[PDB]
Amino acid sequence: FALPFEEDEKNSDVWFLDHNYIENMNEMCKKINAKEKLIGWYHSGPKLRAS
Amino acid sequence: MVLEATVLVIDNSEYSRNGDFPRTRFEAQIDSVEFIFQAKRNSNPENTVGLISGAGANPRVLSTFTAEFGKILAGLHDTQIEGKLHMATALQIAQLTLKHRQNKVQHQRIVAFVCSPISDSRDELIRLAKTLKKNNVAVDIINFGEIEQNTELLDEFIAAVNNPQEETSHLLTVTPGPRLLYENIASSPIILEEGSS
Amino acid sequence: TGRDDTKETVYISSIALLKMLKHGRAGVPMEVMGLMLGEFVDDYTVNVVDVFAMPQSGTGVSVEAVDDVFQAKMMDMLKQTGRDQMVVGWYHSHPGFGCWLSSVDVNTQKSFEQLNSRAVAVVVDPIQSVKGKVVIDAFRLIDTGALINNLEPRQTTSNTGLLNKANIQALIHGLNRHYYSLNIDYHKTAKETKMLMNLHKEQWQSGLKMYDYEEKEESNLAATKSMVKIAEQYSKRIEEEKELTEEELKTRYVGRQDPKKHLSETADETLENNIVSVLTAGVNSVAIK
Amino acid sequence: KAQFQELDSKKQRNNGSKDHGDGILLIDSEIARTYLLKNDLVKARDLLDDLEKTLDKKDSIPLRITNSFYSTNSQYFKFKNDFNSFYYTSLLYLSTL
Repeated sequence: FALPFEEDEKNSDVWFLDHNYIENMNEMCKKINAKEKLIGWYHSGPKLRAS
Repeated sequence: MVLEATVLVIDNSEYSRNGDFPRTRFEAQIDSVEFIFQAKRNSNPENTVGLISGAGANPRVLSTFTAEFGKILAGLHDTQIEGKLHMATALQIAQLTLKHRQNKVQHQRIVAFVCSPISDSRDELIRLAKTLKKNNVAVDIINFGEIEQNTELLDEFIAAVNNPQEETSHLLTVTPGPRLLYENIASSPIILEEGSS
Repeated sequence: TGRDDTKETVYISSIALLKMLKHGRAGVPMEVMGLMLGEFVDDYTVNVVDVFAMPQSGTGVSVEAVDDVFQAKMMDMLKQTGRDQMVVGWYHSHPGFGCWLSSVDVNTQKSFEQLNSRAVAVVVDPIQSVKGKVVIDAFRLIDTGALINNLEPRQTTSNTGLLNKANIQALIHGLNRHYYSLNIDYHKTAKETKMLMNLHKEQWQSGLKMYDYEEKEESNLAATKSMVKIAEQYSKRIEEEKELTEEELKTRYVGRQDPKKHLSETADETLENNIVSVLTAGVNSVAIK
Repeated sequence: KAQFQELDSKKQRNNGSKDHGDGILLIDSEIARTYLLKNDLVKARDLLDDLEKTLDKKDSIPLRITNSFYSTNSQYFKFKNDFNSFYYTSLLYLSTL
């Protein structure tokens, strides 16, 4: 499922992540199907970074 | 007050543990973060506050905007007590947080406790100045750390951000004596303040 | 009237078809459900963008299984990411029935008509589809008052329509009562299609690997020796073929248990394999070195 | 060593929530190094085993902490006269110095 994500690359120490969104969503999905856990996050490319 | 979205910034520098406020400044801050959250809600209950750290050696988003103090409390207790305040990163991070919200008809505020003098570049400070003026974000800084041996680089920029506007941006300076930190913030205007319009 | 009225052609995008099936297949034999996000344009063109499922607080397809908080909370989340759009129906599953709404599910559809004027109820068959293609049909329920005074034919004209008879008679009664059914079409982006066609990424490496050559020699021996044993039968078979009629031959002398079929196929298999084996190995020595 | 085992009860609530095994690890190294300057190879020997496992239990040890652990190892090996063992400890000591 999508998260909002804003990347500022002027400083790679400046980032946006919606924290609260994640916890909320994790709990709802478990009631459809319990086999869903947080196993990671996708990055949309279009290449790898050091970041 | 009005319906307001605020990012509270907590400094976890190694001057955030000075003995100036009892018992230790770090224990003083636990009481102030709680106190401030509450003051804002009791004013008008349509207020929300998010939590990010500006220090730990890394900035971290703990909490997005919430009307529960239980999350803000939970983000606070997970901290690492040494850091260094990166003034620049906190302003940017705070600004992006303010673009996404559950209500997008709210005032845009950043309140930051500053417990150390800044080590930031001068050029960097000038860029954020006009970034705050583009997006119509007003900021009150509670300073009790950057007056201990430092002079305010920040003054000019905070002034500049003020326009006639229901929000007024202000530099708030606190005598760093013993009377406890929530008390000096209370006796400073921060919900006793008036507009610039 | 407010409109001439005709039943929607549903252009169900790739992600929504694929998602309803994942959720509903997992949910066998329970009723499963959730809401449809889309946009309504034209006199019949509903594009369904995504689906999202509604956490079971009931048995599924209940109004105990539709929670007000949940509905509220999901919407509030979708705004941050821009996926907020208006509800164009709701899906459910019968995996014990074809596409045909049951009495309880009509009652669920009667409540949705209050919510949305053009809401569909889409029956997804997770296992019970009777064609190579997925059988899904969308229904809309309009009142008995228009249908009885004979306004049902007008509504069904100026479109190709869809007729199904999967539960025969039962369907017809239901179909009639509800409204109608209309062709369901699929929206494909050519980005979406290309991702789906590629399924491997170490396919390039693999085509220039091979196994140990000990088991290759073994398959070649097994193949030749096995074909001797059905070659013995094969001689006996053509002693016969003395009985008039193709069918009589198969029944009487068991012409179906064919030696002919099993030789051709086993020769084919070992044969095709040895073409590739030589091809791979001979490429490997000269290319690499 | 004894004080640090009491302290952590108190200390937790003050920091916010933090570790406190940091001081303890360094103390056990100093006990082993005192033993070695007095020539007890064995007492230091059971202290290395127990100390190594606790490094691995964490995802990471700090550079300060791990220098002291590698400090004890260097001392022990040159007494045994294994050149091979002494070599590995020194190259790491420069990295994490």
